[PDB]
Amino acid sequence: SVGLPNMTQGFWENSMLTDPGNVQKAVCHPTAWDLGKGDFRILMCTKVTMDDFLTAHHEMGHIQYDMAYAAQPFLLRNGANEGFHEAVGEIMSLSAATPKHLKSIGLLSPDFQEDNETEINFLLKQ
Amino acid sequence: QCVNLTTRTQLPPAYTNSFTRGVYYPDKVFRSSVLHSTQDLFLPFFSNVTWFHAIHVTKRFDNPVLPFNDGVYFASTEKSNIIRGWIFGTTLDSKTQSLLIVNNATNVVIKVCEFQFCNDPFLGVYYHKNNKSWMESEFRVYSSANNCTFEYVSQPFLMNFKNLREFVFKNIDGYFKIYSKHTPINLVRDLPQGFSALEPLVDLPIGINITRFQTLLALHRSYLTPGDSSSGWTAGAAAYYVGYLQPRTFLLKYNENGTITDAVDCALDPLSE
Amino acid sequence: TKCTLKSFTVEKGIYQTSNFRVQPTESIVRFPNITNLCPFGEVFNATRFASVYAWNRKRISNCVADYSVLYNSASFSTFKCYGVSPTKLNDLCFTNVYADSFVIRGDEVRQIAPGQTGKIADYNYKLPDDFTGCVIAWNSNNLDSKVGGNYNYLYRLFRKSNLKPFERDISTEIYQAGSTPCNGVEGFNCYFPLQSYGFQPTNGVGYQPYRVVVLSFELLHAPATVCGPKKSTNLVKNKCVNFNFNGLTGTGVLTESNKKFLPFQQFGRDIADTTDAVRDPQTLEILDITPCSFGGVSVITPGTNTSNQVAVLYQGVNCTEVPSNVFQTRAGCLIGAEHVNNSYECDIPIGAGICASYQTSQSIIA
Ligand SMILES: *[C@@H]1O[C@H](CO)[C@@H](O[C@@H]2O[C@H](CO)[C@@H](O)[C@H](O)[C@H]2NC(C)=O)[C@H](O)[C@H]1NC(C)=O
Ligand SMILES: *[C@@H]1O[C@H](CO)[C@@H](O[C@@H]2O[C@H](CO)[C@@H](O)[C@H](O)[C@H]2NC(C)=O)[C@H](O)[C@H]1NC(C)=O
Ligand SMILES: *[C@@H]1O[C@H](CO)[C@@H](O[C@@H]2O[C@H](CO)[C@@H](O)[C@H](O)[C@H]2NC(C)=O)[C@H](O)[C@H]1NC(C)=O
Ligand SMILES: *[C@@H]1O[C@H](CO)[C@@H](O)[C@H](O)[C@H]1NC(C)=O
Ligand SMILES: *[C@@H]1O[C@H](CO)[C@@H](O)[C@H](O)[C@H]1NC(C)=O
Ligand SMILES: *[C@@H]1O[C@H](CO)[C@@H](O)[C@H](O)[C@H]1NC(C)=O
Ligand SMILES: *[C@@H]1O[C@H](CO)[C@@H](O)[C@H](O)[C@H]1NC(C)=O
Ligand SMILES: *[C@@H]1O[C@H](CO)[C@@H](O)[C@H](O)[C@H]1NC(C)=O
Ligand SMILES: *[C@@H]1O[C@H](CO)[C@@H](O)[C@H](O)[C@H]1NC(C)=O
Ligand SMILES: *[C@@H]1O[C@H](CO)[C@@H](O)[C@H](O)[C@H]1NC(C)=O
Ligand SMILES: *[C@@H]1O[C@H](CO)[C@@H](O)[C@H](O)[C@H]1NC(C)=O
Repeated sequence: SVGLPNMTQGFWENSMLTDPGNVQKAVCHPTAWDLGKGDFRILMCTKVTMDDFLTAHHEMGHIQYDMAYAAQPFLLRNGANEGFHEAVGEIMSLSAATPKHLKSIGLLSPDFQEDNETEINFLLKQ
Repeated sequence: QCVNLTTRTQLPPAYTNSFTRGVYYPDKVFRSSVLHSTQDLFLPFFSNVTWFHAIHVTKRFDNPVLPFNDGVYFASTEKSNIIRGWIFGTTLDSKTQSLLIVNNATNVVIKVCEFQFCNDPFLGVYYHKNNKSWMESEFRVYSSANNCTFEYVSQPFLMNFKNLREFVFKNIDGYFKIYSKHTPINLVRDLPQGFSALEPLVDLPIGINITRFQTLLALHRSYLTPGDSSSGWTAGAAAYYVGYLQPRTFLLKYNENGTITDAVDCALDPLSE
Repeated sequence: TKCTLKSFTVEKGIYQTSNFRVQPTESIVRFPNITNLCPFGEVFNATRFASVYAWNRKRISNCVADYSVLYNSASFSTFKCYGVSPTKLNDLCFTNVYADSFVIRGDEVRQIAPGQTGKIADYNYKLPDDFTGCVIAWNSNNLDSKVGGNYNYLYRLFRKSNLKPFERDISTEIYQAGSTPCNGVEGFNCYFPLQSYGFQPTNGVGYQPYRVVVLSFELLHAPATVCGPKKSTNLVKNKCVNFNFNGLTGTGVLTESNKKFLPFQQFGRDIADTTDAVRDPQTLEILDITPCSFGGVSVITPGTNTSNQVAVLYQGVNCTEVPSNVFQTRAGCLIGAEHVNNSYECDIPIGAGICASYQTSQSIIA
């Protein structure tokens, strides 16, 4: 809806969106892996948590940023500096943290107050 | 792969008085008992047709490279199927394309490639007394094959003069029509006197120019002749004729069933006119 | 009659006004059977293909190509054509078609087009600007990809010169960019021309192997031996219908014949060069062609000053084929006259011994 293209057919069949548990050892650390040949996949044990929601948004933003310059040579398929590659992923999480977005998606109920106390608390937490 | 036939005496060519032969259906249109007149390339009646005889007593084996002006009339006065096929082209080398119609007693192979034929191409068979049957010996028509245009392979089979097979070849509008009529004969004369309407067999569009042709005969290399890489070959009793076509006007007499029974060349005598 | 004679009054007698004729129906068309279309069992459905530089050049000239089975198929991704309409492919003919077959990367399929350039379009396979044909490319990542990455395909990456349209070369000389001479190995300015490709099943769009084929159409002075399928509709007899058999067209009623044609004679004719018999290229049966009925319409009418009732005569037309009694005569069908047995003196000559008159509650009698 923002304007980013869709995902590939290999992103939804190779990513591990479910923690296997004690059946096999697997590190649960969110990292946006870029294989370089169109194989984009996220490695994260995403669960039912708002923090996990924001982390998944950050990982998807990183994947979109990596796919943005996919039509470039190997020496160019990388961020300009060491700060933009993470800022492009963090701005999506900072924008998605608004309560109006969660209310429009379906998480937050329509009946919700808009007092300034919650805004001040969120600003202080940030 | 080319083998030049040695030990051959040169004899002057001969001729014969061809009878009312070389009549074929010009088109595929049925007609009733009514007569018809057409101006297609036909064979003039009572014309000089070159006689090529090849027997062994000095031995004689004549198969030169004859030109192709407007069409040829080929006849097969055989008794053991000595004639194997024909060759058509303009250079007989890798320069241009050439038509090669060869039948190795198993398949009627017709290919249109840029063959580079030899000077004296032929086919050879072998006779084994232990097997009590004949068999092929070698196939040295050409050496290699370049890019082709058309190829065809018939269904597999096995194989005095008591057989006659006529042929008429033409080349107009790229198409190469072939007429044939296999009729049985029983006589000792050179060319029988009679009438036969040749029917169209194939119309393969070679799409290439044809200015010369050559007949491919068979040879024998049994134990009667000394074995040699170039000599020691013999040929049975066989002969073929070559008649050139000319633009004339005939009067075809169609039968009530559609078979041409009689015809008259309106160029020989005033009665025909 | 008043309009043909250019007079408001018509005298007693028989006059010819128009000419009756029968119209055809549905325009039956016939053609021989359609068997052994083309040996497409080794190009569009093959198992093992070659590299981009080892593309095959199989000739398609002696078989009837059917482009409807590929245009209407959903198993292909791109079916673009250039210089020819994709719908009329089965209607026209050709002379020789070159069947290409080579596997290329997903993102490199766009460069395979007339008038385009690129690294692969100029060093491996180039199309001319005047190319007249169609491009076909489908996904093949499900069978061409293997575990561990596919490296069985190679391609040319650098060379001193480009490739001409419809050119194939297997030369593998080393490229030399700088002035330093190369002895046979790589180095500073020496490189190898061939490079192994990579195809993995986990790759996304743009890197998957897409089997793209090129169909070039050429029409030179050679006879057209390759065409497309035709209609070959159904036939019917005992009706006036314009027909179109293999090589000719006509109009007339067909019927079951009894003649015995020759195995090679297809058409039939007779004196004065009139087509009267054609064979069915599917049933191998002979049909007698008969021209549909036609005749000059004659209007028998008395004097206008006497009466206005008129009679119609269809000369040579049977009464069963005309569409107030109806009486059939040897001269044709007569409509509007009552047949009587009394023999009077001939007043208006009709033909074949029959005459008309205006006698007694009052009409015209034949
Ligand atoms: C059969 O005879 C022909 C005719 O002489 C030979 O063809 C010649 O081959 C030589 C090769 O040295 C050429 O220099 C000549 O120009 C050729 N002549 C012609 C007319 O083509 C052929 O080599 C002979 N074949 C064998 C096996 O002896
Ligand atoms: C030649 O290609 C055709 C493609 O049109 C193949 O036809 C397909 O065959 C498979 C299995 O045989 C079917 O599942 C498809 O539905 C067919 N496609 C059609 C009918 O459009 C055909 O099998 C190929 N021939 C060979 C020998 O491989
Ligand atoms: C051409 O027309 C049709 C097209 O399939 C076929 O006609 C068959 O002919 C055979 C022999 O004459 C009959 O036994 C069949 O009943 C006919 N119909 C079918 C559906 O097979 C056949 O292919 C051709 N007809 C010929 C050669 O007569
Ligand atoms: C045929 O050739 C012979 C010589 O072989 C000659 O005497 C005769 O006149 C020729 N006939 C014709 C019609 O040319
Ligand atoms: C005749 O030649 C054809 C083509 O080379 C071949 O397929 C066939 O086996 C041959 N027949 C024989 C040698 O009897
Ligand atoms: C002739 O017989 C021999 C002995 O078995 C055999 O090897 C050879 O092939 C036969 N030749 C034929 C059948 O042409
Ligand atoms: C075959 O190769 C020759 C070689 O020059 C070429 O001229 C010709 O166009 C090619 N194709 C045909 C059908 O002869
Ligand atoms: C045959 O020769 C004529 C005369 O020059 C030429 O126009 C024609 O192109 C030739 N045929 C072929 C197939 O080249
Ligand atoms: C022609 O056909 C008829 C009828 O089938 C037959 O009797 C006759 O023998 C055939 N041949 C000739 C020459 O009439
Ligand atoms: C008209 O058709 C009928 C019906 O078959 C027939 O009996 C009659 O002879 C035909 N008359 C003419 C003149 O054709
Ligand atoms: C004319 O004569 C025929 C033959 O007997 C008869 O059927 C018909 O009824 C007669 N018509 C009149 C009007 O008498």
